[PDB]
Amino acid sequence: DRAEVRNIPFKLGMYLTVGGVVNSNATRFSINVGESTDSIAMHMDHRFSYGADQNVLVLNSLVHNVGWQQEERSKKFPFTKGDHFQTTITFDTHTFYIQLSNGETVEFPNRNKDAAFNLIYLAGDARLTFVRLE
Amino acid sequence: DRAEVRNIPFKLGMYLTVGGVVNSNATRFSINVGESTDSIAMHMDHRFSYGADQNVLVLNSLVHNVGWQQEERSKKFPFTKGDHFQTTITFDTHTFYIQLSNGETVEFPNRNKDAAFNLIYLAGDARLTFVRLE
Ligand SMILES: OC[C@H]1O[C@@H](O[C@H]2[C@H](O)[C@@H](O)[C@H](O)O[C@@H]2CO)[C@H](O)[C@@H](O)[C@H]1O
Ligand SMILES: OC[C@H]1O[C@@H](O[C@H]2[C@H](O)[C@@H](O)[C@H](O)O[C@@H]2CO)[C@H](O)[C@@H](O)[C@H]1O
Repeated sequence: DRAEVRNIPFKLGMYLTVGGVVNSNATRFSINVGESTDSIAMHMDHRFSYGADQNVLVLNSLVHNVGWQQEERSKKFPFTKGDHFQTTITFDTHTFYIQLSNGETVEFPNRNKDAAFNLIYLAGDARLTFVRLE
Repeated sequence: DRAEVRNIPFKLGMYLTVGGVVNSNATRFSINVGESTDSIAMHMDHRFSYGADQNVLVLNSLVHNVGWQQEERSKKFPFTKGDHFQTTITFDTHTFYIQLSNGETVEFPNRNKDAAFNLIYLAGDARLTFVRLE
């Protein structure tokens, strides 16, 4: 089903590194950090072709029983279908710090000021091959 | 609920390191590698007090809709309630190689000759604090 790391707290000051492979013919895949599939503090969607979006990163938060908040977009897109990627995430109470495979970074606000997350998962057209959370 | 890493394949030649903390007043906790909570290729139970078992490791496999197979027991028990532990596991098609916090090792047969596992989880009276699967 989806690839997930559950109930191993991702706390302030820890680093999460995930590696994986994008499917050949991928439309989009996302990495999600939050509490559940309906409560996501940092959604990072990688869009190869989705609606009018082609080769863009879209970041947002999802509030339980409320929905998606304000999207932030980045044009940094070092991803190729069929190829590996590696992403590292850390955060403090104000900011998620994301580092992409090529060393470029994206920052996204920690909107709820959360200090720990109990669910990390990947969804969509990719698979994970390794994880370090420490 | 339980701490789990799901659908990030633990394959032949990868290493899994988990760290955690044993509950004060723990009865037992286990680390489990398999396919589901009813299909476990390597169950490693840490028994502080369970029936007549006190400070013993018990290893076994669980077959779906069939049950527990032949138990193997070890007397190596460098664990203290309320304290941290660290365990590393690797395997080939014949053997699971487990290394405990103090450097001692335990080996347990890979009874189904499996080459990849899609579920790693901890159950019982402990919690996980970090994981590396690579
Ligand atoms: O914001 C993340 C969220 O986006 C949804 O798609 C949006 C799309 O980004 C936007 O440009 C359009 O106007 O509305 C769509 C629907 O809200 C995705 O459907 C969702 O999965 C998230 O990725
Ligand atoms: O073998 C692992 C399995 O053990 C069960 O407990 C056993 C116990 O080890 C044995 O000495 C006794 O005779 O029978 C019990 C029931 O089969 C646990 O209940 C189970 O959770 C596993 O840990």
